[PDB]
Amino acid sequence: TTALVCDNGSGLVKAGFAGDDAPRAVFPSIVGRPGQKDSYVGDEAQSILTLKYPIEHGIITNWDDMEKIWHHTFYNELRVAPEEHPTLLTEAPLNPKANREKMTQIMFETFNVPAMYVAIQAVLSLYASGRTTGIVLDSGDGVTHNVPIYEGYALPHAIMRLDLAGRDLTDYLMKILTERGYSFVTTAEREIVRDIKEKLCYVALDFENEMATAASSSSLEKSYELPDGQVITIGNERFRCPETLFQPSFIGMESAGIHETTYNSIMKCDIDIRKDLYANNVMSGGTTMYPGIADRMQKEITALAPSTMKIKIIAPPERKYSVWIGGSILASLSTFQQMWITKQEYDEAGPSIVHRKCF
Amino acid sequence: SAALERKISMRQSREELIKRGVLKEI
Ligand SMILES: Nc1ncnc2c1ncn2[C@@H]1O[C@H](COP(=O)(O)OP(=O)(O)OP(=O)(O)O)[C@@H](O)[C@H]1O
Ligand SMILES: C/C1=C/C(=O)O[C@@H]2C[C@@H](CC[C@H](C)/C=C\CC1)O[C@@](O)([C@@H]1CSC(=O)N1)C2
Ligand SMILES: [Mg+2]
Repeated sequence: TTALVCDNGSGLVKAGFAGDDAPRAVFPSIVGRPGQKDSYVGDEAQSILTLKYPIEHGIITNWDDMEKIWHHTFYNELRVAPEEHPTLLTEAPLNPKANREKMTQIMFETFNVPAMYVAIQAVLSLYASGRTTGIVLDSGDGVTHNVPIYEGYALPHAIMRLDLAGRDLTDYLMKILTERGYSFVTTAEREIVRDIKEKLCYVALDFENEMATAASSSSLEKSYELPDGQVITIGNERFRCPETLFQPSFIGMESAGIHETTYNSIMKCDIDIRKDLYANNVMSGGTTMYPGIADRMQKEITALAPSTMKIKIIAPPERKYSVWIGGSILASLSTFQQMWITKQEYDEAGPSIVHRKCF
Repeated sequence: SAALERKISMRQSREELIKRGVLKEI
């Protein structure tokens, strides 16, 4: 009877039960291929295989493999029968209609859920923070968005999408690590660099001063030892890597950085709501985890915004999972129970019901 | 999450917000 919440990320699936403080299942969004099984899903592939990611930049693009991920989610991870549980799924901001329709059809016709709902990821993180109005910077493995939201509605004309996120930052770290003469080439080595990123990287409050500091001394150098004993030592790469979020030209992307796109997004909204966006800047997703990133955004947004604006960055320690937590809260609400698309409603209206019920 | 539930249940309708020019969909 308990509702299920599933946040399908480009990199990680977060799944569990509404009411819980956290997703009980977190596993890679991959299908791997080598009377053995023909494919290995999630942690199966993790534990000889070529990996495919069914979700790209937050959008489902391999439906056959996505079906495998959901099967793995229900039956192997959560160990539930989906026919017995209302299921809340997440989607990226600006997810195309055809996609949301197909998610809906597969849930009702393939998994036979009794009810379902699709929510925008960024809206859920805002809800997790106890707000229905605000602007969210949601940055994960595959995509980054600025999403201004009023009374629970993402305001689509003002949404900014940026195809720079966690995976690109890992790849960039690998690239600049070659300057010190290191070489990381395999899937397992990319994972090692992902870990270096998650452990040693940070966002400098003043990038140019930090570069000067790093040039002067060894004060910022850190070592990282692989389990095999090989050591890699890292200096200014620590902060140059996530600097890319603020200066996308670092990877050759001629696009505004995340501070500028926050400003642009707000400036596209109704004059009256702007003050409320500035005062309610919520960060969510794994790529917002860098030490210093909240401080840096506070400074940059403050530099762009009028003096009249109180600027507040909300960055809870659990923010890697804010989307899921917001889903867990939403699906457990009394007021939300009339919002589910029911099987009966799908039967009568077809997959396009998702446009009328999920917003 | 009482404060949240309150805010959600009294949200203005999509049609009204589109009519107010707040909500501009793609
Ligand atoms: N402590 C950390 N510091 C920096 N990056 C991190 C940290 N923890 C996780 N990440 C990055 O966040 C990404 C995973 O985050 P998340 O689960 O929010 O992404 P996703 O939901 O799978 O992707 P998306 O929302 O883009 O589709 C990975 O790139 C990971 O390296
Ligand atoms: C610990 C962990 C974190 C993660 O974010 O994992 C996801 C999913 C993962 C899929 C392949 C990997 C070999 C399997 C499991 C790693 C899961 O790819 C990522 O690591 C990719 C590749 S490197 C990077 O930064 N993103 C992100
Ligand atoms: Mg995500």
